[PDB]
Amino acid sequence: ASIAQARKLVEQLKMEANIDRIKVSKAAADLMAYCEAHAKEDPLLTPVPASENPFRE
Amino acid sequence: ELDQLRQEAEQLKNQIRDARKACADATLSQITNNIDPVGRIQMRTRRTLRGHLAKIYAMHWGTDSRLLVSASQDGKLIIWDSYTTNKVHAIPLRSSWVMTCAYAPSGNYVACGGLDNICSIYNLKTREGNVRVSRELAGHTGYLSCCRFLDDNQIVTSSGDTTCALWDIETGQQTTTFTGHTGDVMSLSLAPDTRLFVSGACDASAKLWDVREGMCRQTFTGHESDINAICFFPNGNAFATGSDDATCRLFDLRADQELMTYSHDNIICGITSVSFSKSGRLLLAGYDDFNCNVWDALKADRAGVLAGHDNRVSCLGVTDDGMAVATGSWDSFLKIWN
Amino acid sequence: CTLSAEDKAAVERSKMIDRNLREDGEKAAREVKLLLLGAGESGKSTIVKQMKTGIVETHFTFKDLHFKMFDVGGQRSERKKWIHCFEGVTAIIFCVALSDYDLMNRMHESMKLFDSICNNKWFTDTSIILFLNKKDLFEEKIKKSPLTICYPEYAGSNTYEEAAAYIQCQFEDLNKRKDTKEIYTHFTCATDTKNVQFVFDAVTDVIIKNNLKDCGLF
Amino acid sequence: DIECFMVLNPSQQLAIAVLSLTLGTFTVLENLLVLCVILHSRSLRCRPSYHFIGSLAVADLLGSVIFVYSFIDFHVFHRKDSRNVFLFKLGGVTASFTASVGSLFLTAIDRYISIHRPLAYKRIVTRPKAVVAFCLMWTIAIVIAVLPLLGWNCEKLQSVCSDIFPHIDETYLMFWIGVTSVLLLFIVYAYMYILWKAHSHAVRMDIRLAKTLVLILVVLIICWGPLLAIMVYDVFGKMNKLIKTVFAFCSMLCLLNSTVNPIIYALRSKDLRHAFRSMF
Amino acid sequence: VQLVESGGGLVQPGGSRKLSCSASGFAFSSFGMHWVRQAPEKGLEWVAYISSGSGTIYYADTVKGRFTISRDDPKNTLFLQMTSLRSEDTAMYYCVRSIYYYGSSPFDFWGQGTTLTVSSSDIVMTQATSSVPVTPGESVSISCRSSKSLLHSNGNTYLYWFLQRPGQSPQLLIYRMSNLASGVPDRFSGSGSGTAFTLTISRLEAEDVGVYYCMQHLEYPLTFGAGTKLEL
Ligand SMILES: CCCCC/C=C\[C@H](C)/C=C\C/C=C\C/C=C\CCCC(=O)N[C@H](C)CO
Repeated sequence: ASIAQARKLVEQLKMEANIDRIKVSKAAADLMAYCEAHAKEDPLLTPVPASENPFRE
Repeated sequence: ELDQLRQEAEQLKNQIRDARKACADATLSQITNNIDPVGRIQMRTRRTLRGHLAKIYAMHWGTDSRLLVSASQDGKLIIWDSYTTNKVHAIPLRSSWVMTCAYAPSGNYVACGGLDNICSIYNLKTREGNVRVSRELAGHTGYLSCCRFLDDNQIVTSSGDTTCALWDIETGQQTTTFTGHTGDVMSLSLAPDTRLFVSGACDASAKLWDVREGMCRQTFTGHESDINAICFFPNGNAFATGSDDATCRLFDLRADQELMTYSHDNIICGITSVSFSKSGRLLLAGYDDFNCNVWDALKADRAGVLAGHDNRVSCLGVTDDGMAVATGSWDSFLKIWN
Repeated sequence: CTLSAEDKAAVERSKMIDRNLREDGEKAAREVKLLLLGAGESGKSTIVKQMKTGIVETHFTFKDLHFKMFDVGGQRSERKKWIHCFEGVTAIIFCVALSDYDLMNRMHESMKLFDSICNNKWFTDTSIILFLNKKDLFEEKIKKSPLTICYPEYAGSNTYEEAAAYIQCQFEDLNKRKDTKEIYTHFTCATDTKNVQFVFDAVTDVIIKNNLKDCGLF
Repeated sequence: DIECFMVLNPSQQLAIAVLSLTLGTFTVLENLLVLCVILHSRSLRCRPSYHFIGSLAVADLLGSVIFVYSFIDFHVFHRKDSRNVFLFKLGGVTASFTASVGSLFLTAIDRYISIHRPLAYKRIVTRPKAVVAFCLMWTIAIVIAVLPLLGWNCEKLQSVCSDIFPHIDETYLMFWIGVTSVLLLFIVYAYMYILWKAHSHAVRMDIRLAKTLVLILVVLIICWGPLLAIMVYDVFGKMNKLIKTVFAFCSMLCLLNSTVNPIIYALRSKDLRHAFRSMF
Repeated sequence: VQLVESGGGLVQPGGSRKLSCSASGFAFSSFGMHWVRQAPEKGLEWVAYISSGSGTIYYADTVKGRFTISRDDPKNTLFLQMTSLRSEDTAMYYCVRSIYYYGSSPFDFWGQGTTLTVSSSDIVMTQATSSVPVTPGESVSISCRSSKSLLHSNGNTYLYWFLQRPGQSPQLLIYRMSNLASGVPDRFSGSGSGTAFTLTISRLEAEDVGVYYCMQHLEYPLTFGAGTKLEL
């Protein structure tokens, strides 16, 4: 009983130690590039005029 | 006999912690400097949906971003027309205790579940002019917390017992199970590619699963209390979590560690729901103090507030086009802000 | 009007849906809802039989008044996550067995559960109806075994009345909230036919006081 | 003439002015604070029972202001005005007083309904019905007040003008005296029935309810008896300098009801006190 | 899903008659109903209409004050009472379904019809062709023009296409400009703008032979178009 759970825990914790990781700088730069490439199309940031708004009234 | 295994587990945990610590070269705030802020954001209510006579617990947008579905403590699932405010369908439920609902990406089916440990699937488009129960899925041992469609014949569910599952609607049987939690699973979120999903439980942990193989991939920690909300970044390489600590956190997959935390000294209540915005520049959170907050994603700054409810805010959502935001609450009224 | 011939029909459909919802809400507001709690081996089945999978349901009627009873003893999950769903019930029914006092200790577990439920933040102003079951067994054991196993401090006499009063006051002195709510105690056994009347009286009193408080007269 | 009615002696004039000024200030201040607490609380605002209290406060405020202005103008400066303006002021005062009594009547009916049908109290009473009855009552009060300006005038017709009010016939005065008495009797009967039923059920609440209902009935009767007594005697009897002087002092007693209504109905409610404490 | 129609026969001028329709297979209480008629050799003509809940009723200008329409929801029946019948009332009558909400398809199911014989500022829809020959495997096109713009401010263009085969009741193909119905192949297509519309067929089989009709639903009394026959 107490052996199967421990074996499962050790094996699962052993498979999570082989992942390849990248520096936080590279991961933090792609989010900033994504937010800059799609800023021209975001209605909630820049309110569009009252003509294209389907909820104007 | 077993002490050696526990020592090995401790050694592996220490090794993982060291490996994570080696990748931390620069914090997110340092990189996000010399960048112009977003400024104050003002949004106005535009609609108000009425006709629910109890507390509202869940809602979900449609892929056309015009139709809505919502659930209440009374046994009723209502489908709304956003632009005109007209009611299209009202569906009665056999059990009044409901906690979640979903909308098929095609618009043909809806799903419901609650304290009865069952998931009900209803057909919307038929040839008799009525809505009827299409399927009932059973096999969980605890209350259902969430559900999401993958296609017309697949769905994943989360239960109050430590397990998630994947179903086949045609046969009514389970095809995969996910068991690695010690607590209660409260929420889940699907990826845009529909290949991975993440979960959050009451043991203050989050897990990343693989749909095909059915194995856990990564585990994330850092919260101090139960996790009630979770959402995916539009890119699909990060996610955000909210707990009872009165704080939100942002996690990354490739780096495999935390990036930023959003908290304020004057906030001391829990968080009920979380959502992102198109391009992922604003983070919207619903709190227990009858309010909704808007945070800058790349900065700890708070860029607005959304206060129009007289009770707790249970759920919120954004459209696929990004035009409006919908929120529900325990005051029995849904609002739409633009 | 700026509406075509096909939007007026949609408006009419929506109005007919609103009418149906109104009727449904009106028909559902004439029932009295109760929540049944108590640990195992208490006598819940006995009272359930005396009055007419996850949560369980029950219905009965008395003097043209309809009661629904909710039993939630088969969940076995975290109670802090789904107990706020029941905020709004008229009253709560709690079951305790008098016999299992000598039998860590069942009586202390019952006291702990009662204290936890009574002083919750969602049930600030909900009354409680307490049932003490198996009086004959308690009266058949008290003669042989003293009432000192549970309470070493007890300094009374081995009599049914005194022991019952002692237990009742120990149970009744656990509510920190005294002005907001009140507790109605009753002694019963396996054979009775006047528990529904007690429930009816308590419910009428609670409803009258609630009405007299909503109108500001108190 | 408008010179004969004025009877107050130079000594009596000093008392009228000091009493009217100070008493009137308390009436406006008390009603103002009560209105804000029921306006700054979401819980109090939703309840369809505090609308009647707010209506009573507004009616008392308007009536106090108009009555004070007209009384000081008439009995201090000896102002002379045409029939139209005087009758307009009289109609305004009548409208305010009728609205106040109607608000009291509505509150009494609500509290009677609570005890009459405890199970069906919430089903019957609803917010839209409250708004409907509030607007119907105000409209009928306004119509009754405006009725005299259109026609029926004693000066513009042939009839016996009143002995207390210039240019008023002895028929509209009776009309107001005939409708106020009926409303007051319904407001004394509802409370008597409430007390009897509470006592019947009790056999703690009895002591409290009796201690609150006796006070309300005593205040109402003591404040609404003398004036209506003089008015009725006027219609059925002669007028003397002594009757004129006592009637002037009795009008002063009526304004005091506007300053005691806000301390019984506001303080006896615990939710209102809690909201006021929280706001502070 | 079926609708059967009773009544009809030979009547003398000045008489009265009653027609009934019985429905079975669907929620009859949540549908609106119409009556249409067809002369012995002419096109279709709308008659009357009932809403869901009998809260709205409409009549054609030629039967106002002479015909009556009624409904019975517990028994699932529809009734038409006719008085003072003239010689122009001889025709075959049909009963039709319609349900109105966002994204629905009205006029989707028709009846079989009954025959009645009597002893002896409206939009205009026009079609300028008839008896068009065709050979199997070819591509065909039909055109239609109106006398007013059917495009509304909300962006919808209300125009419907129907097909009637010899000896059979009409059938819906396109329930709005560029919207294919259910159960109909992808050969048919429809497109247009303003006051000019067209229906195109890629390749035709032997069963795609009959008469095609065009209808507008912008406002009452729902005028029809002329027929366009196809010959093999
Ligand atoms: C139309 C009936 C409802 C009328 C409203 C009901 C009750 C109010 C409290 C009573 C009177 C209106 C008060 C002031 C109006 C301004 C001047 C009144 C001068 C008449 C006068 O005072 N005459 C005596 C003899 C000499 O002092």
